[PDB]
Amino acid sequence: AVPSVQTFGKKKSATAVAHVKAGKGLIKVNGSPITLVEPEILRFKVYEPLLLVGLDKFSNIDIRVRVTGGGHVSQVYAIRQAIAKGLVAYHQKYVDEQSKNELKKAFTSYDRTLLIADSRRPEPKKFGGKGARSRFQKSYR
Amino acid sequence: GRVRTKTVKRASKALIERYYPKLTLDFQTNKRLCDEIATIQSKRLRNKIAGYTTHLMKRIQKGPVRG
Amino acid sequence: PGVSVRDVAAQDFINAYASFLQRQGKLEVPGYVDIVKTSSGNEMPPQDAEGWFYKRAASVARHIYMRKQVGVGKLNKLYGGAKSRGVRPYKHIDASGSINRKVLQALEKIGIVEISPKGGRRISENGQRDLDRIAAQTLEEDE
Amino acid sequence: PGTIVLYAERVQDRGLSAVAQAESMKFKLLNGLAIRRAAYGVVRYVMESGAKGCEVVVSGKLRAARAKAMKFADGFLIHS
Amino acid sequence: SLVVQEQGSFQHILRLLNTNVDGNIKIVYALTTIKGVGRRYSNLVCKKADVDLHKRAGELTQEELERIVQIMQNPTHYKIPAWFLNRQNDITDGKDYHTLANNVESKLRDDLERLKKIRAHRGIRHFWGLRVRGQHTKTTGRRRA
Amino acid sequence: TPVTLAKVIKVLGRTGSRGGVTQVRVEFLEDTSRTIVRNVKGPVRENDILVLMESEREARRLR
Amino acid sequence: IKIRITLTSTKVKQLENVSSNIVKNAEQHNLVKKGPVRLPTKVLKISTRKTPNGEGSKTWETYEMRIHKRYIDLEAPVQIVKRITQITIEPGVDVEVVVA
Amino acid sequence: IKHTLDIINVLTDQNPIQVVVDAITNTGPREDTTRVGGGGAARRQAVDVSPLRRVNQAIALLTIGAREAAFRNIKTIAETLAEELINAAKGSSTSYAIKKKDELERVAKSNR
Amino acid sequence: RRYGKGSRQCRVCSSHTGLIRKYGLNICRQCFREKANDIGFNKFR
Amino acid sequence: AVILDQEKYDRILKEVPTYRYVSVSVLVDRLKIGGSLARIALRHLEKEGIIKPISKHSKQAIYTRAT
RNA sequence: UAAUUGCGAUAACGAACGAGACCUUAACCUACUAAAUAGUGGUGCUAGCAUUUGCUGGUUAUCCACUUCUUAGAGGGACUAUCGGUUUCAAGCCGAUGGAAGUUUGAGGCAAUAACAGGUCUGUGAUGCCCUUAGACGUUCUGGGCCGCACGCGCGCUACACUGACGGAGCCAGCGAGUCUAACCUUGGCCGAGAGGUCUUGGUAAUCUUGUGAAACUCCGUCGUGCUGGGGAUAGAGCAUUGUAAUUAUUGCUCUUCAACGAGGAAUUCCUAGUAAGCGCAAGUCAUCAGCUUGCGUUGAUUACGUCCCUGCCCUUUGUACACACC
RNA sequence: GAUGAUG
Repeated sequence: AVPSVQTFGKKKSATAVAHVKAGKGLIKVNGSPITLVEPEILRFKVYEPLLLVGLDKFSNIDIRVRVTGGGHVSQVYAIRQAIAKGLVAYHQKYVDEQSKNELKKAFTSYDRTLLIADSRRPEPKKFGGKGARSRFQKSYR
Repeated sequence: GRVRTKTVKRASKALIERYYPKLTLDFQTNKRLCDEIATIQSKRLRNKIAGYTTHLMKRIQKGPVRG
Repeated sequence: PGVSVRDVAAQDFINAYASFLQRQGKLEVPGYVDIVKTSSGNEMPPQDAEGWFYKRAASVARHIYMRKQVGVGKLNKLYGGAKSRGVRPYKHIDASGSINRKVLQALEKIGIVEISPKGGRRISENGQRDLDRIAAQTLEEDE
Repeated sequence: PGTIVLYAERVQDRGLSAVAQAESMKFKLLNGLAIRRAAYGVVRYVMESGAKGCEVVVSGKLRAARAKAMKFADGFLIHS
Repeated sequence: SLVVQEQGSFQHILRLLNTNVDGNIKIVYALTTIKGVGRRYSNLVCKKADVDLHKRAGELTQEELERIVQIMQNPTHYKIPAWFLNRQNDITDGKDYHTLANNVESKLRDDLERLKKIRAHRGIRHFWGLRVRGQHTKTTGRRRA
Repeated sequence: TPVTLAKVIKVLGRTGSRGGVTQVRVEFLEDTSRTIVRNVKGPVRENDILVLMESEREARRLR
Repeated sequence: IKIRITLTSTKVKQLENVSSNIVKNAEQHNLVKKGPVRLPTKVLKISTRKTPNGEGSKTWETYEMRIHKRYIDLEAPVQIVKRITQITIEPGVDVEVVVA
Repeated sequence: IKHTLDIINVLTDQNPIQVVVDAITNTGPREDTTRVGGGGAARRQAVDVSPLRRVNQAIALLTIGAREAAFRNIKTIAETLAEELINAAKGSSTSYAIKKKDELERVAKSNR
Repeated sequence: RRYGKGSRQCRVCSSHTGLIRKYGLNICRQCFREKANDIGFNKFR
Repeated sequence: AVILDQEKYDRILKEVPTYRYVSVSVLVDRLKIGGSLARIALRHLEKEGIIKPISKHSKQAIYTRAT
């Protein structure tokens, strides 16, 4: 069977399932090329994993991602983390250890979110206010 | 704060006076002994009890401790 | 290599296709285009009184492509907007059923869409040929 | 008719159910027994059974116009 | 995308229905000064009258202006849907009309007079100058005069 | 006018009625071995370099 | 004979005793089945003011009741289904069976 | 920020980031004051200002000055910040940031 | 009678006011709190 | 001003090229013409090569003098 | 120390409630047991574009296998473990690496003794007393009112515009709910500018509504510092829905009218991170009507890591003519 | 070591 691997990443309610297999450098998000990701301004976030390591490492692989949930911003953080994790899980199974360590070093030294999810989660609202810690205005006269 | 309560200080104290030879300077091993040596009602309390015991073995290594 | 509609930005594709339909002139225009406003939430009629209809047809043609089936309801939701309501706050208000219906009727006649079981419209064989030919044209014009 | 059946079963450990003893007070107080005699009667019966703590509170117009609360207890009880 | 010169025949103001209308304002929103012409009535009138909306109010030729006035004064005559008009099924004639210029205020004084002589609740309320549409007056609308 | 620079070598505890000031000991970058006690407005640690407008003042304290 | 065995309750421990009894009972007969498919729990809610008269600081209270639906598919003869429906009566658990 | 930087390198032919770092380093007030008193009567006192706080207050003055300019003014936000940053690094009194740095220092000196 | 406040009443105290109708309980708010333990509504969080 | 006459038109063609930075606002305050006309002027001068764009963005236009 | 939490001291010794423990909920597991009412891959049939073994899709009556993403059941995990500082050097405090997680890991539920002449006899077929008991204060029926407006107040929603308004395109959540003594959530086709109408259909529910295609948001254009295309209050005219019945317009649609408001005096309220603040959706209420409340997600800063100046809390010492207790 | 009456 064709060599392959699976990984994922999260931020808030966003989840991106990245499927990797030996190939010719295809990289696609939601069936469209990575280049067409939106919103436009945050596109270099999706590119970030490819540049920080070198486009050479991606020439012999195909990556297809599918993202659901969350919002227009948290998704882009899911996508970049699925690409970073997928590449390091592929080197985990089909390439030597020394390469895996070096690749993790490039990502960690730059932005921990490319590998490890963000721990922040929201807090419940409490009665007596409009939000988690805010409260309604009080009056004495 | 990281101040333990008396239900932890005393439980660890009882273990050392009855099981010094078997305890070690290692949390993980002491975690498993407390399951075979004392009946505790939670995973949380069991971790805390064993953790203090490790801390006390370190003290006894450098010299005897009052109490 | 080949090309699919998903290989070209949505804004680029929609502009290119709206021009094409306008030029060929084989799409039906319901006639009251110059009067109505595309959703109750709006407070003025569309600005481009010339080519706003051919623009709507360009979007819906692509929207069927991406998905399996759609309907008048899905399109009322898709193109709905936020009502003002003045002093009182906003709320989502669905779009205009008449427009989104007569665009779907019009598309079948020119042959881009066909009805499908389970209800709702569906991209036809012909529609795929129409939308993909143009796609290669937009990419070729990257100069 | 004939699908629903009613059975009776004598309880286990009569002296350890709050509903049972609470009723016992109600009928004694309706009879005319003094408040203190009755309240400590339930406490004594509950404890000798084996209960690890009992509490009884009787609040109302016990002796005069103003109301108040009385407490009777034995053993130890937890609250949290 | 192009820019062109313009001859000095531009007239800064112009009198339509006896109400001056600014010239430095696009025609779509410049005709709103005439009472009874709102934003969407002008938006429709210009296009039914084949006027380049992109040109300013004073860039319209005289023949164009007379075209707008005629179309606007009998809107149904040029197929302006009946429901655009501001008066429909007139209580005294049965015809549909769109009120312009001074006829707006005059007709309003008419309706309030009709209710007052009828002595119906609405008429009494206006005579007293209070809110008519059922709003609570306990805590609102105090320093109105 | 000129400016002079010194370096914090200790924090001597908060001052001010509402706690908004910090007492610090500084060490002149040039002609070192001169140290003055003065006050700061915001968060301050050791090794921070300050820009004293004037040098010869020394700061009062609550004690 | 194809069957679906939907189970439900408001207390898991009992629901587990009855369900686990079902799989062990069938597996000793070496029937073919789809293991217990555990559906998401559904949680009910009732939020109401604590006060019974409308005075005092505004304070609200929330309640909950939980449902633990399962279902198991079997393929067995009739003579064995007859008793399968009659076994495993446990208070607090409701069981329903659909044939074909 | 994208528009503002592009503007800065058009107007000056110097690295736009360098302008930001220069403007900040020229705006942080070195000397400030606090209220000191007892019983209710209150008088200011002269104090120094920490490194971290010079940056924090520097940015505040820069964005506050740019924002107030953009209000009811034809110039779009991206520009008002561009001209605020250019002047401040120039050490020019026309900048709103530098005006306020001098005002605070002057009051700080009178209360020594 | 076919609708309105008066078409309904608490199944325990016939009170018209406060009735809670979610899940078809049809019990008034004061009565729900007393009976919650027996009905199966417990207090957790 | 809105309607541009030859006096106000030739003025644009003779003074724009020396500007360090030109945009929608710059042309509205250096020479009095509304923002709307400032836009069509920008999209005209560009076509004739007298100004070079740095970046084009819907709500912000950035150009410079041509080289 | 968050703590009457502990180290200890010691005419006291040994105990009990409170705090902690505890329970719920959120964050991790490529480890266990499973799962078309959840997903993924392979193969059959198959559309479109290139064609060398390619890219994107469709197919619920075609099948097979699997469990990273999804549901749970049962478990594992964090104990400040390990390391370096610091204190009679004991409880601990400071920092660092590792780790999903190192402010009690975040958020809650529960929660002591003694009181208040706090709120409720308008929740109760819970009650003492007094009143009333048939031209009733009982029960019900029709018609009004709780909405009445010279003014003063407390919670609030729209705004005072270019960090924008408007018009086309782009296009993404989670918590929930839904038909018996019965009509509920509603897809889809058709009709109408809109509201809405009409014929069918799915769902008593991880199956359908529902990817709840939500709003802010992004992109491209119209507008151009002008009470202005900001704001839509106040009024007129018609068209519809729910209900026996809407007039003192229930609400919704359509055109016309287009006022106060140019950032707000003394005063004063909330808030230390996925928090404030911005934006909307489900639920309660409901035949009809959110500017309310309970939750939910989405975008996501600045400024402390302190103090006893103001307002108050806890412990000791001290004075008192206070005991209704500094009013 | 500003001012601070009263029920």
